[PDB]
Amino acid sequence: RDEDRVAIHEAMEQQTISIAKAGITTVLNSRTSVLAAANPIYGRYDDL
Amino acid sequence: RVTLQEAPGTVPPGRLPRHREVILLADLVDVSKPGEEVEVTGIYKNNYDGNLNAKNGFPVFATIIEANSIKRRVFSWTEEEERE
Amino acid sequence: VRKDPITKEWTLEGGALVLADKGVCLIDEFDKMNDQDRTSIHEAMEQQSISISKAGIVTTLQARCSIIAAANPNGGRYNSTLPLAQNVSLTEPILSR
Amino acid sequence: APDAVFGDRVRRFQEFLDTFTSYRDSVRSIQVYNSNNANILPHRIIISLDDLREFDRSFWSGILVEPAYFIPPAEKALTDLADSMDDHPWKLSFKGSFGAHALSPRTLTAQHLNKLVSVEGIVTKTSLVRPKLIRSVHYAAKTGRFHYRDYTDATTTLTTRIPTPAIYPTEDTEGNKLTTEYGYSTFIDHQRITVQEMPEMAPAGQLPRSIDVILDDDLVDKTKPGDRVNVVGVFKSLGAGGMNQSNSNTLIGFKTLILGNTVYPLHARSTGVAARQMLTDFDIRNINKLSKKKDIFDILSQSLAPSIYGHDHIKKAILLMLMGGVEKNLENGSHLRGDINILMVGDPSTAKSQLLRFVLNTASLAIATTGRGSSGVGLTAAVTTDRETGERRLEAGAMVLADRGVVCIDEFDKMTDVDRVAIHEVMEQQTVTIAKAGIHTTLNARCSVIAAANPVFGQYDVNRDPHQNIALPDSLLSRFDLLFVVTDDINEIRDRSISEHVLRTHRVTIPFLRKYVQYAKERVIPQLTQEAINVIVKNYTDLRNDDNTKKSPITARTLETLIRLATAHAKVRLSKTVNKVDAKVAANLLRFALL
Amino acid sequence: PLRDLDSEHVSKIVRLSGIIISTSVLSSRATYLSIMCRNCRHTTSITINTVSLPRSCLSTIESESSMANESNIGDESTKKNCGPDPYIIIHESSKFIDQQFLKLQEIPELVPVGEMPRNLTMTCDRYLTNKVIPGTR
Amino acid sequence: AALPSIQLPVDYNNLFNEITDFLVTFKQDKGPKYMAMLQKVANRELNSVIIDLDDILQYQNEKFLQGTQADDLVSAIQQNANHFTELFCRAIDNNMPLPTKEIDYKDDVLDVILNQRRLRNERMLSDRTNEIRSENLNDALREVVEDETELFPPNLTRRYFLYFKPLSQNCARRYRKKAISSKPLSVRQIKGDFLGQLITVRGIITRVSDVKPAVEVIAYTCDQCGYEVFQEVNSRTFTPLSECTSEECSQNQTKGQLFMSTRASKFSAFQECKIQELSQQVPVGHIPRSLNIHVNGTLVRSLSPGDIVDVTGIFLPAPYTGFKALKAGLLTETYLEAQFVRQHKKKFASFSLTSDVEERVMELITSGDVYNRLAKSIAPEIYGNLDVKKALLLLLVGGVDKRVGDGMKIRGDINVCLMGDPGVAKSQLLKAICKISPRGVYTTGKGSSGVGLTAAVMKDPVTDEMILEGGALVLADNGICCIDEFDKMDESDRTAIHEVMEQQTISISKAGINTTLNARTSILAAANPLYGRYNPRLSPLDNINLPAALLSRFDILFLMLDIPSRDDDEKLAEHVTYVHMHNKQPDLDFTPVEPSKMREYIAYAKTKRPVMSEAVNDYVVQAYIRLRQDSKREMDSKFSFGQATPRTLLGIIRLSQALAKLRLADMVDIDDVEEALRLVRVSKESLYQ
Ligand SMILES: Nc1ncnc2c1ncn2[C@@H]1O[C@H](COP(=O)(O)OP(=O)(O)O)[C@@H](O)[C@H]1O
Ligand SMILES: Nc1ncnc2c1ncn2[C@@H]1O[C@H](COP(=O)(O)OP(=O)(O)O)[C@@H](O)[C@H]1O
Ligand SMILES: [Mg+2]
Ligand SMILES: [Mg+2]
Ligand SMILES: [Zn+2]
Ligand SMILES: [Zn+2]
Repeated sequence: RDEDRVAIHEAMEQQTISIAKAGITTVLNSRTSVLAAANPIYGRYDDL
Repeated sequence: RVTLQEAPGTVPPGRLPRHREVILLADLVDVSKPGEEVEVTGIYKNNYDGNLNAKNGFPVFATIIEANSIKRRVFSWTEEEERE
Repeated sequence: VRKDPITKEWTLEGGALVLADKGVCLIDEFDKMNDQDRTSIHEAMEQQSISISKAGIVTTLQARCSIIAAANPNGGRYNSTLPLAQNVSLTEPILSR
Repeated sequence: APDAVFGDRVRRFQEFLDTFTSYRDSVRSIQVYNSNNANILPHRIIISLDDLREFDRSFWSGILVEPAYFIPPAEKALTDLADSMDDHPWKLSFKGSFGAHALSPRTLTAQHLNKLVSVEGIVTKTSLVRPKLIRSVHYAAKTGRFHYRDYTDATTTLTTRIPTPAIYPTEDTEGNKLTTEYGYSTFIDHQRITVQEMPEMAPAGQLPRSIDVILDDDLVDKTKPGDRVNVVGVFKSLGAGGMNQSNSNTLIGFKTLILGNTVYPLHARSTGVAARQMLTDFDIRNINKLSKKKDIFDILSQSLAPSIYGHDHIKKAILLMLMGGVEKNLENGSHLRGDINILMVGDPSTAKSQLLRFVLNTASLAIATTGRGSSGVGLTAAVTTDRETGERRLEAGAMVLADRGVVCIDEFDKMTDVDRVAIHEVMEQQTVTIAKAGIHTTLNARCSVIAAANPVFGQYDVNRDPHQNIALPDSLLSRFDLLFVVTDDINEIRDRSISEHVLRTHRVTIPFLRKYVQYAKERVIPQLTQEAINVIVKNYTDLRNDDNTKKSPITARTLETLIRLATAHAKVRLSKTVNKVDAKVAANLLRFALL
Repeated sequence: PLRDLDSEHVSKIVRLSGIIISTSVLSSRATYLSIMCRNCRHTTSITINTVSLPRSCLSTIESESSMANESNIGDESTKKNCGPDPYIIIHESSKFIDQQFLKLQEIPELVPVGEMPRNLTMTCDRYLTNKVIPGTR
Repeated sequence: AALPSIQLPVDYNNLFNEITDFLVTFKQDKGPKYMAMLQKVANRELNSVIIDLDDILQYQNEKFLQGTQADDLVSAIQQNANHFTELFCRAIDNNMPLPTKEIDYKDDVLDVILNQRRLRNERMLSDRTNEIRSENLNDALREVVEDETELFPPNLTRRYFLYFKPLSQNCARRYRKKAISSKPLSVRQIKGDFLGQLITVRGIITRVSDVKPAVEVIAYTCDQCGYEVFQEVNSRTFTPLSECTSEECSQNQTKGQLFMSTRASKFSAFQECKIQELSQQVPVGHIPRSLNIHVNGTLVRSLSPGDIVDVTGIFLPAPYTGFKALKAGLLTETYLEAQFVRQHKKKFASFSLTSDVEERVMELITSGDVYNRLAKSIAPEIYGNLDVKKALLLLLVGGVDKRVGDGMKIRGDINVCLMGDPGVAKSQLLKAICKISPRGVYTTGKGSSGVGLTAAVMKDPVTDEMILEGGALVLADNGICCIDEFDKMDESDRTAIHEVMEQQTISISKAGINTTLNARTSILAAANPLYGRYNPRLSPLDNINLPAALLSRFDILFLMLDIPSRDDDEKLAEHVTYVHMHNKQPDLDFTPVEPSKMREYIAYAKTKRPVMSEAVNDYVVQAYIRLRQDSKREMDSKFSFGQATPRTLLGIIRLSQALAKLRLADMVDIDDVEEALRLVRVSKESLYQ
């Protein structure tokens, strides 16, 4: 999802997650390393 | 304590199934799991204790069944089966 | 995590995948699952274990089970002129397991 | 009857007060102020546990471990000094190092009962401030005399006492009727609060722990829900844990709580408590000296985020936003804005988030938000709750909390229309209006905004007009005072230089900047001068009647922006009026941002 | 198994396995109490290691002294009666311990189909408090 | 000893004597003021007594300046206000003149019962004295008679209510005093040190409860003895009596059963209202708090939701009502008992001509140029925008409502819509108009939606009955409803506004509600073009998001575009920058009129109802025919927001009526229709440049 994309984009560089709701606001610590694996569209990589 | 409900097949058309409460004592516990039809032999008695009769309204009583015997209306094997 | 209507106590229940550990899980109408069901199925098939973080409980449960599923093609009829990947609404990560 | 140990302890604490002379003059100063200015100050002072430690270790350990036996003597000694020195009883507060007695709600156990503790956490829910009846006064019509009675309960004293449950008198000792004199009776304020473990310290995935704190009289409304707080008090038990009478039930235990005596609000990032520092004469001298140099703006600008390469104009803009302008209130009832807003559209490795986080870390009051992170009621405080008394209430949101502060938004372009319409009113009218079932109010939201955005095609394109590259409503852009565009073009010398800079890092300080900003914002309020009037008029006319293609439109908002920037620069200058140089600087910055 | 506990095991020692699903907040219980009588100020103590405070003052049955017999009567004919539940607890001179509750249920894998899992209530004190968190086996 | 005694510097007999002297002696700068008031009370033409503390202070200063001694009655009343009510009541009951008008069949029932009770009292006294005299066993005779006889106490024979009003700042400032009772405070500042005092609060009313009877003294009757028994009640609940307690039944062995009699009982009219803080009083980063006000007697129905007022009352405690487990000692709840109300903006309905208002009004007309002078005073900090201001003033004044018969109805309220480019100060004008109006409300887009408009179902805490709480459209009834961001709303809100402009009502048919609301309100909307700035390359109906019919449903629809021009920009910049340098507008040959005088003049004008003559009707029909013929050709070229329709004629008539009303005339003239057409033409120059 897009909200998850934004959250992890924040996390991967500043290593924190900012929370803002109607009764709670804080910045969390998320020191972590990301190892991702993706599969290309059309079911196989195309060199063209 | 176990609740028994009539089998839907036996209910004549147009009516709804009834039910009761059953009491199982000693080694009659954890013998009939939910979802199986059974035959229960017991003593039909009122809830004579009730709560009290100062309650307003008609003086009506609830009833239970105290079970004496229960029976059901496998993957194990043995040497006899192992040889086969 | 859900209430027990008679004992009035919170309980932790797994799905059919956790419940059938060392067994077989049968799923009917496999083409009509929603997002949550798809995610659960994918995790169970890929890791053979199900996670949870709810109501103060963090744990993992074993999901080592066999899956037999039935589905239907798009439109209700099979188009033999196209590859199977284009006949169902499922995706490659799930279909390749 | 009198006790010898009590008197010996009173004498020892009087000796302690004699050896140290700061608290003595503090009491004298409070009394002098209350006499001269009659507002009335409360009768209380603060003691340092460290000094007590150097003085008398036994008395120190007694207060730490047996407050119920050592503190009332100290309060009596302080009251005796106060009564002897002048031409209500006094109370005490504790600071310093509590050692092993500094805990949190999770690590507060039954082995700390009856001892003085200091807890940290987050305020979750307060209570309604109620009066408590202490002394009643009456009148007999048949006789013409006045009577009274006193009342007490278990929480007004540290040591256990035998109850004396007096009744409310309606008759006289002779049978005559009585009349209540509400104006001559006495009432004291009372509140109860709850403290939880901090969200940034509690373990993840685990339900939290909390403790109740009781406050009385002059510490009754010193915090609001959501604050980070430090409370020092006595962890105490009350009643009988089902021991009296049969009370077959065994599940419940002894009621416990904290009889607080000190409450300290703490500042954190992304919270509603603002940071303030105490300004000493050395600091004031140094600030007023640096005010007289001609490159002061340049130094203060280059001080910001020195780890980033370049972006000098954005640093200047951030400083201007930190300082700010002046808002105007006409007798008619109109309001004219005084805040400054900034927007940044740039390439995906231009250090936008680094500057944003710097602003979050440096501003005295700032809240951090992201595009899709907060939406709906989470921004305007549009959520409604209710008390257990029945009434429905509101609770503040991101921009409601950040009133008189700044708000940082990352991934600005990822928002929607529903919240952009909401933020229009915040950015122009600086108010929030709510109309729900059973609520009709208007909340103040005077805050500034700084945001960062992405281009539509991933990277900024020079072959297309700005409209195809920004893709944001014109009415929204009009509300941003400054818009900056940053691009990274490969260049051998620039790449080399930034390389050596990034390698240097990997192998004026901020506190003075904060002091400077606080003093400048609090003390200086300049006025408009005719010279700047003419300069700004000429610049606005020229900009409005030029053929150049701009990055943003031109309206009266641009003229007001010119005035605001000039006033903020003058505020930086510590001058009480705006000169021609400030107007020229504002015009130059606006032209650079536009062109 | 949790499903095999029954009457024969009451008051014996058992060994059980399962998963923790809930821990409560810490309670307070007394281990040593100092009490006083609100009428005649007679003091005593209690040690715990369902105890209840005495229903009557203990200064009569306890013939402390010969003058204590004199002190238990005064002002003509009226008898001395302290009343029901005359004692109060002096908290600043007492001692307390920690207590907690836990919930244990059967592992969700082996539960029978069509029925919800069974669970049980557990109590621990002192050095066995704050030892596990929900989700642990 | 238990219940010791204390000494205070308060003597009540001295204060009673001072009260009597003031009540019999004061002179207003004709006999005594309060004696005349009491005579009017006795003749049954008055129900309430107002005691002004300025009179007391003037009396005290008059006594002082000539040498003699006097006590400080003002401060005693201020610090202990709740005790002096009965002192004043007792003093007044000792001086009331006899009624000079006989009681007839056209008096209230309460008066009849009171008179019967007084006659019965006199008859019992005479019977007792005659019986004692006949025994043969005169101050002593009357004393013994008074000792042995019952009567009806004074509280059961009173017919009036008594209230206090505070010390005004002017009197204290002139007499060198500090009027505590009239220093406004927010709910935040009112702490427990103020209990038992007479204080003033400034706030905005949010909720009001329906009037109901609160029982003060219950009455019973005994068929056995014929006595009447009275039971005082001062609690939220009470226990009815069962058996008689009179002397005769008490001394006997067989007692009678009491029966309750509503007509003899003592009742009070009760209301409870909530008051909330103003925005300017709330601290930084906090939420406003509330407070409770009690209203009794003839002061009920004087507060309606949405009013910014200054309430006066005595601050008193009440029993605790929270959770039992959180009770630490003798905690209490607070409430205010109302004694006087003042409004920050006077309603038009309560208008009345008088010398003071008449002099100001006559001055205004004498100064001449009423139309433009009023028009230019609306938001004088905004440069230009004169015709929009004239239209806004006419919306403030309104037209004439006509009852045609057979139940048919035609509105007289004028709706105006502004729509233009960004940064043209529409919101400032919206807010200024909302602030000028006495019943104005301000809304902006999605912040108010659903039941925020219209009304919702809720339960009253005070009473045990269901009610409807009005939204934005019901709170501004007989006022102006300002709507910002008109184009960004949801369909349901648009439909509700449509119906409200149509027929001044809102119909709701949903679960648990089937009713029709009253919406006698005017609409002032603001909107933006669909693509930000206006695009002169597109049809007018393609630049806006609203349906064409909805736009046609406005009497005046203004277009405000921003075409750069090096000349007018100079004037606008000069005006704005001057306004920022000082706090005032720059013109010196013109003086703006403050909002109170504008409100007074509009209230006076609203009482007129001019009428149509024949020549004006001929002119109107000719103009309508010409305009209707012209508009069709324009609309065929796809260059018209909307073709002229009968609603245009009705709007012209309404505007002419409004101008006639503003001129303070009983008839319409041609010049009014000239100006109406002039404005309706001006509405659209932006589309022809
Ligand atoms: N001008 C610069 N000076 C120093 N470091 C930079 C600069 N631009 C980018 N960086 C580095 O590159 C990274 C960019 O991260 P981020 O702030 O998320 O950029 P963006 O938000 O533009 O993607 C940072 O960690 C920073 O150290
Ligand atoms: N004609 C004008 N005279 C004075 N100030 C103006 C004028 N037009 C615009 N402004 C200023 O520009 C701002 C416009 O914002 P706003 O009041 O929301 O109007 P809009 O919603 O049309 O942009 C206001 O703060 C106002 O002070
Ligand atoms: Mg970034
Ligand atoms: Mg606007
Ligand atoms: Zn005793
Ligand atoms: Zn009777």
